[PDB]
Amino acid sequence: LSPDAYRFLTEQDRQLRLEQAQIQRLLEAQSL
Amino acid sequence: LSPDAYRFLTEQDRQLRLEQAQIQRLLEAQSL
Ligand SMILES: [Cl-]
Repeated sequence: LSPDAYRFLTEQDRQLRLEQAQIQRLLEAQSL
Repeated sequence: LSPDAYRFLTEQDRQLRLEQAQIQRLLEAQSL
């Protein structure tokens, strides 16, 4: 990977984790 | 959220986790 691609993938990793956390918060709020 | 939205977002969570793992594998393969 180029340095640019490496940087992009590290940023994508953090963003995927943030999206997971947001989804988890929404799902956990759905009281039955 | 509707039950359908709960199901959909749970599936999106699974996909995000898989994509994150694939990106991590690519990052861990890098070399100086
Ligand atoms: Cl949370």
